[PDB]
Amino acid sequence: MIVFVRFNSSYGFPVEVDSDTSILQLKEVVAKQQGVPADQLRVIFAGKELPNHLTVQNCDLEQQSIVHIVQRPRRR
Repeated sequence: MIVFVRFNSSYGFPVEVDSDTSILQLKEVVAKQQGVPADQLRVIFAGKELPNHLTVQNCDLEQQSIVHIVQRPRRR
């Protein structure tokens, strides 16, 4: 699958994932891109904040889903 990952942007970049990809691994893509620690990131999908240990097969993510990755803490 491709999942789109939107961080501090109007658009999400395409990420090749599979059924075994965890939310944590997904955060680490952004962590490494943006130089933010993964424990300061959160994944929001279709009004659910998804925890680190969930995998793609164990949540509602599917082909071409878009997730919004946000920073916590961050100055509002």
